[PDB]
Amino acid sequence: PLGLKVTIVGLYLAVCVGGLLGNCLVMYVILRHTKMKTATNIYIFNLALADTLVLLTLPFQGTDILLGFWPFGNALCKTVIAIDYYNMFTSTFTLTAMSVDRYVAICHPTSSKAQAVNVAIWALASVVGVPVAIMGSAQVEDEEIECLVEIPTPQDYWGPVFAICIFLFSFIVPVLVISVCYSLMIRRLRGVRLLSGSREKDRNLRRITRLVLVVVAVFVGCWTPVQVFVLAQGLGVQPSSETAVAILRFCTALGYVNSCLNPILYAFLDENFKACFR
Amino acid sequence: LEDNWETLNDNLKVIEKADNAAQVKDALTKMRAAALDAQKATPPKLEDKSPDSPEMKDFRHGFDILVGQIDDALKLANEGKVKEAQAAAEQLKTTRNAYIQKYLPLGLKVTIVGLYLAVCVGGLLGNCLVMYVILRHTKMKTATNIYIFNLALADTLVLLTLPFQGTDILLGFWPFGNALCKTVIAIDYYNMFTSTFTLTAMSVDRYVAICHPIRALDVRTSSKAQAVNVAIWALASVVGVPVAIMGSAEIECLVEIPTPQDYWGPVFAICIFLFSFIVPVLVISVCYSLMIRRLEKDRNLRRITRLVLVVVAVFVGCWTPVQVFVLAQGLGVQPSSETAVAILRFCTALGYVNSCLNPILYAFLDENFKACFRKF
Ligand SMILES: O=C(NCCCN1CCC2(CC1)OCc1ccccc12)[C@H]1CCCN1Cc1ccccc1
Ligand SMILES: O=C(NCCCN1CCC2(CC1)OCc1ccccc12)[C@H]1CCCN1Cc1ccccc1
Ligand SMILES: CCCCCCCC/C=C\CCCCCCCC(=O)O
Repeated sequence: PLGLKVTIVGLYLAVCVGGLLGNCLVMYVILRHTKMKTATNIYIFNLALADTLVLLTLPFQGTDILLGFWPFGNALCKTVIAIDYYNMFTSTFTLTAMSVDRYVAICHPTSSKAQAVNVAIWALASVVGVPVAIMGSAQVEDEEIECLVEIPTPQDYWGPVFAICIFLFSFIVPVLVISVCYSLMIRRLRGVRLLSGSREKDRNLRRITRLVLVVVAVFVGCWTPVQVFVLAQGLGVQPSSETAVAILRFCTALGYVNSCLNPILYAFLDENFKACFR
Repeated sequence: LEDNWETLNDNLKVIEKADNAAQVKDALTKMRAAALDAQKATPPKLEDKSPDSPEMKDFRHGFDILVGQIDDALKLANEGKVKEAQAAAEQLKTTRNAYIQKYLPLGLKVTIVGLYLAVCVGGLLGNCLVMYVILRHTKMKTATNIYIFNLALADTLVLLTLPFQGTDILLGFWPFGNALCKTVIAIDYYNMFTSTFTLTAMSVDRYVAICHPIRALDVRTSSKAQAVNVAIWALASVVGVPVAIMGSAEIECLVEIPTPQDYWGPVFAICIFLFSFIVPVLVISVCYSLMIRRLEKDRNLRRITRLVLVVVAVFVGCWTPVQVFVLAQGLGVQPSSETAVAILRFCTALGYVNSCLNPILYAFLDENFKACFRKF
């Protein structure tokens, strides 16, 4: 309703301000402040960059929720939709990369290469990003103009097709790989007390590995409700009650909250980052 | 006690290996003090019994008779008859195997295995029969039946493992190696997750039919239900494959918890509990609850809805005891009595009985299925 969406928007504004502050701060620290351009941080940079982009759209999406329509035209409609998908894909793919990086460190004890991967990650993402941007538009159909992605005819076929594919390749499979990485660490680590190197430097590996795992946990936690719902919507399951809509609005919000959460996680679970703040 | 037990073995083998009376008299000494420090201890098997219960009292008695022979063996050694003191060691090894060993059944596990064999045969027959009927026999590929197909498929896989698990129970170890160990563990988890997730999907499907009778026709196409099954096996693998990797194989088939176990134990224990069982069931509850408030031949809708609910009920009924126990095991609560183990073995069995139950439910509560089973 009128007051419950004000809640949603106020929530966005909060996420927006804190998010940009946090992520921009992170990007700065890694970029110029210090030579802490490590494999993991270059991937973290990639996450912050993505979060930044999507955070910039909350002000726009926020007004659409209030007005009940899209008053920014087509150009910005396509722009927003692209980012939204770019966000999801670059996030998971980057997390996966970070996970493999971790596993390599643990079992096989450069930033340039991590930088290369980020490129490949944005290259893969665009395979869905650009296409969706083209398909997306703001179409005054009946009653109201609105921003959305157009599903080809018949929708009863392509709906499920894109619904399933995007579910698997944007979320499940990446998460699946991530699981394998950590599972393999587990079997490797067993029997490794202060082993595989020297005491002084091991805690970092453990601490940096612990970091990557929490970020993944937190991400998966924030975007799973939305992923399933969106999946269901693709199959034709549509919400038609105030409560249904509300829950959806909040789970969509809950996902966007993930963007501003990362910086705080780095602050609490990463010594180096914890130092550059205060 | 497991410590003292080995302190007795090494000092029992040092005896008849010795070439000096001093090594014997010394070994018998070490061996004696251990029998006393082990007589006071308590075996795991009887950590739930009183210090004066027959089972417990007759465990400290085994250590009396034993110690008595170690005292005797020492008199021979002191009297100078050192050679026939070694002879007394072969006499001890006997006392060790008969009285105290068992404290570290045959016919009740035969029951368990025979139970598996029964569930296995009937299960496969029932489910395979179901998959056939839906697959080829008829164009009864409805949204609900495509989900039922998914359940049967899962039941089929897990049913195939009962023959294998059944022998492990008999032999008391896993004789099939690692490859099959990993394979079996995966299925077992795949089963649990695929089952609940499918039931949830079926429940939502039902709710949609009840509340959206207009848009359900286009929505509850089998093609879409087919797509869901794919997503269900995709979600399941997020735990299935990882567990397969962690799983491996006296020697036994089990999943390895990372160090420290006192932390990760509860972590996986709680997460698997919530996401494999509770949350799915929670959603299901919402679906029916919403039907309640909302509520030609709608008899089908009612009958098909009634069906889904019974299948859920029966499933939850069969897997709740195990879910809680397994949850408790994750928190460190371990069974250490014959009764404890037995109850666990049967509750684990009870779960596997659920696999063969479904086909019968369809036969009794579904007209269409009830008709084709008459054919065969
Ligand atoms: O709907 C809107 N916002 C919410 C978008 C939420 N997104 C949906 C897409 C997202 C991530 C979360 O869903 C799961 C998933 C898996 C893989 C990639 C991307 C996704 C409308 C109304 C307001 C502005 N407008 C933006 C928009 C329009 C059409 C399509 C997307 C966004
Ligand atoms: O232990 C065994 N069988 C019983 C397996 C019972 N499982 C335990 C796990 C299960 C499902 C039921 O319970 C809770 C739960 C929550 C979520 C998913 C799956 C589960 C051993 C002994 C001999 C055969 N062998 C098979 C096996 C070994 C290790 C792991 C699984 C199976
Ligand atoms: C979260 C920040 C909230 C900002 C509130 C936005 C206020 C918008 C008020 C009036 C906009 C009306 C737009 C009508 C234009 C319709 C035609 C068109 O958009 O091309």
